[PDB]
Amino acid sequence: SMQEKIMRELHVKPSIDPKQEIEDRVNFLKQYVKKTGAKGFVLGISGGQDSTLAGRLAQLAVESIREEGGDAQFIAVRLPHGTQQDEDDAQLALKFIKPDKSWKFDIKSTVSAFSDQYQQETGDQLTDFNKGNVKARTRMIAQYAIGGQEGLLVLGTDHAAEAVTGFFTKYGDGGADLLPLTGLTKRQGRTLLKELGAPERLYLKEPTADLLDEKPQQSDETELGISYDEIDDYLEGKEVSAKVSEALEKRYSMTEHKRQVPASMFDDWWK
Amino acid sequence: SMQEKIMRELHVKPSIDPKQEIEDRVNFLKQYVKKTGAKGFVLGISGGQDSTLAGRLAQLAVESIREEGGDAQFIAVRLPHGTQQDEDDAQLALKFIKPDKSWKFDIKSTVSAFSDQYQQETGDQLTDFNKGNVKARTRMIAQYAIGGQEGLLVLGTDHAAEAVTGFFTKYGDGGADLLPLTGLTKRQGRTLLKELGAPERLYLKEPTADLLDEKPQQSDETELGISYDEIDDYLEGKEVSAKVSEALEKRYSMTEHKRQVPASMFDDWWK
Ligand SMILES: Nc1ncnc2c1ncn2[C@@H]1O[C@H](COP(=O)(O)OC(O)C2=CCCN([C@@H]3O[C@H](COP(=O)(O)OP(=O)(O)OC[C@H]4O[C@@H](n5cnc6c(N)ncnc65)[C@H](O)[C@@H]4O)[C@@H](O)[C@H]3O)C2)[C@@H](O)[C@H]1O
Ligand SMILES: Nc1ncnc2c1ncn2[C@@H]1O[C@H](COP(=O)(O)O[C@@H](O)C2=CCCN([C@@H]3O[C@H](COP(=O)(O)OP(=O)(O)OC[C@H]4O[C@@H](n5cnc6c(N)ncnc65)[C@H](O)[C@@H]4O)[C@@H](O)[C@H]3O)C2)[C@@H](O)[C@H]1O
Ligand SMILES: [Mg+2]
Ligand SMILES: [Mg+2]
Ligand SMILES: [Mg+2]
Ligand SMILES: [Mg+2]
Ligand SMILES: [Mg+2]
Repeated sequence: SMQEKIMRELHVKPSIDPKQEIEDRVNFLKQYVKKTGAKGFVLGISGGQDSTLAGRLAQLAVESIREEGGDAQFIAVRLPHGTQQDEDDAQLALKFIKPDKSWKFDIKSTVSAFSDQYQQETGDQLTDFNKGNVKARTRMIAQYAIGGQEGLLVLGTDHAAEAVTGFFTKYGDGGADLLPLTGLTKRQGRTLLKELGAPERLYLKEPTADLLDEKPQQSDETELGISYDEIDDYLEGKEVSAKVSEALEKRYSMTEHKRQVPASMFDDWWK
Repeated sequence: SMQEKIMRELHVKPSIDPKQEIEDRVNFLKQYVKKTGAKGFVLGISGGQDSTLAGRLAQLAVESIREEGGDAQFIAVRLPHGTQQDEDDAQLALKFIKPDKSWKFDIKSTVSAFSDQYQQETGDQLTDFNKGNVKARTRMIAQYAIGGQEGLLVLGTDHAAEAVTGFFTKYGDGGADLLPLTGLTKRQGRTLLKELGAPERLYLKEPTADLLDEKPQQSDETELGISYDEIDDYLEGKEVSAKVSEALEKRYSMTEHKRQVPASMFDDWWK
């Protein structure tokens, strides 16, 4: 079925061993640093589940490298746009991750400069939606600037429950160097956080991209019209209602471009 | 040999028919955009060879779509950082391209806001090299904002002679939706642009990324330490010095991450 195909392509298991998943994903981070001579990692810590998980895995990886006599560091970075309404949760995430370094970059003045220039040049105010994608891409710029200045790789938090819907900004939070969470469903990420001892508030809250000025903290499920339990059931190979398979297979097909390098005439996937 | 592998991976031909390259690449643009249902294309026009070529191909594609009774448009956009020293060549490129629409977005206030915030937040001056990548990524943001507002796809200008060296900013000018120039060597692209009727001032224009404040208009060759005709010889399967081949093969491996989606543990290309 298409469901089986999507599961295979997104690397999803129906059942996991959380300890082994953690080992595999920390080992990946370590191996990628060994092979490339990298100095460590940078990651935006939002106060949401995914960045909490990826941040703790990163911290464990750099600690393990150092325990082996090597050199590595992790910079966690707060990236509010002005006042972030769930700053408290982001601080709690930092308290749990216990990163080597905890930095901050408020993206609002950059986003405002851009938005104001856009109207000055075109006569048009950006739509809230398009401004939201400017925010996500500005966060990419901020992380790549810290990584470039400090000699580090940019982690991304994409996982299977965002990949299937294409629920990320292309060259925004989609723009990263390496991905410790690939293949995990949303529920599976919660299981890994539990194994790691995370505070439950960080995985009980609603997932949100929090990109819109007019609809702040909008839940992903509100935007998508599909819940993470539906997504996860699909991705874990459960026998789900036909409405879920219809919705997800359409979104997956429509967003393939986000999961491929830019298309050329030599590629066949898009035809 | 590794040369054969790279030539194949980058879709390079040893010999081309310039007129049919033009036909094929225009047709790619037509076929792709129609598949997506997008209204057309946006592209940053720097004055340089690659964007002049890709821009003219785009304009031909949209004109062909309209000739067959469809709807399509091309927005060419100037993206200076303040005063661009070779603005005159960019204006000449626009004159040659004859784009449907001609827009401008000056990135300087955005880049200055970012840079000033970086120093405020970190206590660290953003360095010229890292600021240059901020400029390239701000250009990406600008093109995606126009594209999102106007319903267009973002063209990229990557070609084999930049691809092999990774001579583009990751998620800057590398960030695009589709690539009409894939597989062309530098001199092959020049042949297309000449066949399209461009003046020598455009098709023999010295390549530059022009990203640095301390070294404006630096030529690519100054930065790379190798010239485009050596790169082109390698890519086209000619004999080159051990000097050239060792250097290009090492750089190709070191920059594979720029030619792949973000790495996960399920990928092996980095090993
Ligand atoms: N004024 C304009 N007006 C309108 N439009 C335009 C203008 N200017 C440009 N345009 C448009 O843009 C295109 C492109 O123009 P073009 O061809 O002239 O530009 C160019 O030539 C051009 C464009 C931009 C840049 N360049 C060069 O690239 C290098 C960047 O590498 P780099 O400086 O080192 O920076 P990077 O961020 O790309 O890569 C390093 C980062 O990568 C990650 N990393 C590293 N190793 C690694 C790994 N092993 N695994 C995983 N990740 C890893 C880390 O995060 C790390 O920090 C450095 O050498 C630069 O000088 C070139 C044109 O065709 C136009 O369309
Ligand atoms: N406050 C913070 N502090 C610190 N760190 C962070 C913060 N916030 C986030 N972070 C960090 O970021 C990550 C991610 O966080 P996360 O998981 O909560 O965010 C999120 O959930 C999140 C983040 C960003 C976005 N979302 C959603 O994606 C959609 C994007 O619109 P979209 O319309 O899908 O926009 P797009 O540009 O991504 O895609 C459209 C463009 O694609 C092109 N195109 C289209 N068709 C097509 C084709 N067939 N072929 C080729 N190209 C094609 C065209 O150019 C077209 O314009 C839209 O629905 C958005 O709401 C979600 C976190 O984990 C953190 O690491
Ligand atoms: Mg997320
Ligand atoms: Mg979130
Ligand atoms: Mg170029
Ligand atoms: Mg300092
Ligand atoms: Mg140039």
